[PDB]
Amino acid sequence: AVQKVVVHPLVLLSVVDHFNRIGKVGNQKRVVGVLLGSWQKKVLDVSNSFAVPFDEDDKDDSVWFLDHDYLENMYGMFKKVNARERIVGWYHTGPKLHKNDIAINELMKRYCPNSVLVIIDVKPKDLGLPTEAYISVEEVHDDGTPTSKTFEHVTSEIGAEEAEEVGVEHLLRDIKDTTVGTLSQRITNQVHGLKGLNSKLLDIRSYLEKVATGKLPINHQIIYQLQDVFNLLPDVSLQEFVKAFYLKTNDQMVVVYLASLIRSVVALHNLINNKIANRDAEKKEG
Amino acid sequence: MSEKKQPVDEDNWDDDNVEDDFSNQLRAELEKHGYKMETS
Amino acid sequence: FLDTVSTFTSYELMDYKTFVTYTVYVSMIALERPDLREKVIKGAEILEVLHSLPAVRQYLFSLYECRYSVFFQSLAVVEQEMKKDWLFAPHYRYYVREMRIHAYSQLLESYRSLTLGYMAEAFGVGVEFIDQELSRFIAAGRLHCKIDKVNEIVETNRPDSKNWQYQETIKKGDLLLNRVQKLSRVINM
Amino acid sequence: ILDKKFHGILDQGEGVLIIFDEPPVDKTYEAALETIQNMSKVVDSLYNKAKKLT
Amino acid sequence: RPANHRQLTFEEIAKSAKITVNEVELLVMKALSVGLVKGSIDEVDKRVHMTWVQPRVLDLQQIKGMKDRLEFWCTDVKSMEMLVEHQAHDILT
Amino acid sequence: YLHYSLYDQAEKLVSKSVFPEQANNNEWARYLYYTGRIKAIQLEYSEARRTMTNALRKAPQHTAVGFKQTVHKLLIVVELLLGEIPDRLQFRQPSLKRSLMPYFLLTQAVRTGNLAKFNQVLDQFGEKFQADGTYTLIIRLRHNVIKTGVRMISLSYSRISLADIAQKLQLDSPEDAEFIVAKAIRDGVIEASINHEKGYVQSKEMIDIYSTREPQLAFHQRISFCLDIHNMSVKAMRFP
Amino acid sequence: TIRDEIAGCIEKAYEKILFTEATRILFFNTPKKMTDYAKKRGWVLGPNNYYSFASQQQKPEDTTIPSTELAKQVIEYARQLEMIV
Repeated sequence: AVQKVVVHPLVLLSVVDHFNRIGKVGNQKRVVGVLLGSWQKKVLDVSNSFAVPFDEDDKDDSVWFLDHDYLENMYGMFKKVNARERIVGWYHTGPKLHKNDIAINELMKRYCPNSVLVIIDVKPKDLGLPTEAYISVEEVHDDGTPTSKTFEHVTSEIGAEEAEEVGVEHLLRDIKDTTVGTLSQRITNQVHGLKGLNSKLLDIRSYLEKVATGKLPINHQIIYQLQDVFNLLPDVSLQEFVKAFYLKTNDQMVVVYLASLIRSVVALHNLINNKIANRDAEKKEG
Repeated sequence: MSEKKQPVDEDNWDDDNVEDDFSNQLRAELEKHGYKMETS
Repeated sequence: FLDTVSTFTSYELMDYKTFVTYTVYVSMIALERPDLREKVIKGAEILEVLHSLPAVRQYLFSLYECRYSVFFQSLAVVEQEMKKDWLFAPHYRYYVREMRIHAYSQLLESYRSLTLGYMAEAFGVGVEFIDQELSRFIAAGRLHCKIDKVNEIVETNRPDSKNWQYQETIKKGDLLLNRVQKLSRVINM
Repeated sequence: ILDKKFHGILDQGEGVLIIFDEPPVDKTYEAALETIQNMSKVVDSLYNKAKKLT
Repeated sequence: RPANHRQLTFEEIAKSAKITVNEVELLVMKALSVGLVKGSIDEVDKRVHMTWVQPRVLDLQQIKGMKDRLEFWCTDVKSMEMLVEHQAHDILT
Repeated sequence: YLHYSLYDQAEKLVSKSVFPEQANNNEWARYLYYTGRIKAIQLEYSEARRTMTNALRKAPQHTAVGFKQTVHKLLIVVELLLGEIPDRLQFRQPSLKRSLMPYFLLTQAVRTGNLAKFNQVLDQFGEKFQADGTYTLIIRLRHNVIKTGVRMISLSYSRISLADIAQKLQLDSPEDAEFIVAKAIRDGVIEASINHEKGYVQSKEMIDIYSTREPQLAFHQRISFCLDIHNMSVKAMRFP
Repeated sequence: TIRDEIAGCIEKAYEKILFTEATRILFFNTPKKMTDYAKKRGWVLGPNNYYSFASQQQKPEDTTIPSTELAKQVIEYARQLEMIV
């Protein structure tokens, strides 16, 4: 039951310079680190983290390395700089998961009410959202096995706390606040239309690979029960919103009445005082 | 501005606009409009 | 003529009761119905000098009531005087049908499925009287309604937020538009 | 109805009284009457126009 | 039936549901107590109206042939996105 | 081509190249007036009365004494031919009154439905009607009187009878009233049909026609016209 | 031009005619030419009776969708309000 946090990308620049470490230390390709913070509410904020020297065998992938020379005494350091910003979770790159993530979560779960494996994004080219959270879950099944622990999608965002723009919005030097309705909306049209419909191509990836070469969560319990929500309105010919078309006349009512009346006042606005300034400039320039 | 073909070419009168919206309508007549009572 | 405190009788008023006639003969048209009760119900300073004239009070309270054969009666009294009082003779023709339609508006504002029988109680034989009467009230740009012969429909209508209040802006600023546009076309050459 | 204590429509044909009302729309009223005042003001600027011309 | 006429008449109900006209109302008020379908059933035409339902368990042939809704959605909302953007193309700006 | 016989208006119909900067700002006004007289004499109500209207509101000033007046007498002949015109008196120069001694009674004959007066205004003022010289007015002005009648009475009553309006306007038979109502359906003013046994019109008015999506159809033209004039004021702001 | 304007103007917006209004407005009481009208314009020769069709107007609703075409209008309308100030 966790929705969203507030994210400072400052220690994500620490993810960046540990992404500089791993390019020049050795065989470790992926960035795996430990995410400090403090549960405040269902909304949350993070101020610091750190990056473990981590190795992971390709053979029997449950081979973690989280040193307590690097945990306990560095935890003493991070406790000495502040008592507030303690552990809240950890982080690794890619989007998916590796296998050992569950045990790496359960290692530092002994310190925290809910340790979180926010899977992080170092080379962002994605179609959906950035780094995203997972909470401790016990959902097991309707079958009744020993208790499931694979941490389920209990989401997150990139929230903005406070000032920091002394740095950030001086470091912009490029960007502009679009006075919304000035192709900002069609930036959104591009991103949400194309990136939700090739997210629908990820959905047809699910609904084709789980039909051809895909078993047990094939109709898990949330494929068909959500094909309901897909079956809000999937219909065949033109889907016949017969209520909603005169109701959309009732919609377009307000919009184009403000267009006619208000934009005729906009006509008055530009045109009358524009003629004043214009013709005064014109012949009083004589 | 006379440059065209044309060099050969409310006292009782704006009340006459509503009265020529009234000229085909009930001049005064006052008896007709008082004797439509008593024929029944 | 609202005030009525300082004009008892000067050397300019040979009959203040003619001022009472002048205030009733225009208050019956222009004054609204909350204004009607506000003037001749909430206050008496004209109502003494016209409680010496009870048929005037009777006609205004019948105007406040909607009974129409006494409108014929006392409006005929007022129209006898409207011929027989000056500053009215170039002007009386609008008055008759204007007071008639001033009653006919609230008459139709009563309801919709009306007839000429329930109105002929108030009109007498207002059957082909109302033919030319109400038809030329329709054709005089007035009296928004629909009327039928043998199905005998009546209609009360016009909610104000419909089309014309949406229309009047460009009604002004099309002639006004090309007016100021040609005024901004004298500037080039 | 004429004193606005009672908002609806009576009948004589089918004998069916029906009460309903919805008067206030300032989206229409306030906007369009202020445009009428705007047009009066533009007519008041028509003499700045007729003064700069002649 | 995915199609409309979701103001269904009571006729298929009283034929194939082995129920009567006086008991279709109980048939769907007991379903209001159940809570998987909550129709706004017509009672001037006696029509049993269809609102939202709890659909099925598995239609594996329609898990395969939902393309006529899924890929329908994908390419058609994609194409009409391209059409809205293509009519507002050169205000890219 | 106006002062003489009328053969080469097809030249404007085939070679319409008539669109300059419209520079002199009154040349274009009186130009639209003259071609409004053209489309008035070809055949038109709508487009001719709107270009007459645009030339009317595009009267430059009144700084030239009574020159709008005779030319306006010949301007609103088509509005007289509409039948929906009141008395036109707001234009009247008092020095034009002694010349509109026919024309005032002519628009009075437009407001009246009398037939003997419809031809007695002609019998009284045929010489000034020749001074107009445009008996296209009188070739359709009787038809205009019957269309004024049908517009008024068909806007008036829902289910009128053809006999009521017929023997209210002296038609004397059902079948020419049928041809009137039929050519009025053909001319498309009202729905009015016939309860066919011997005539006896069964009909209706038209309220609850439409009022919401139909304004916002025309509001595209409203505000697209407004933004056209925006950009024109921009290209006029370019001048200093 | 009497008869083909009858072919137009015989039921423009009429209820129905019968044999006798055909005999009045038309002439030549019954040839194979008014029969040719009844078998040439897409006509139902009712039982001593006439109708333009069973609905006379081909049932006008025009699409039952006035929304999305004016939504495309809103696209180019907002577009023309763009690029200008």
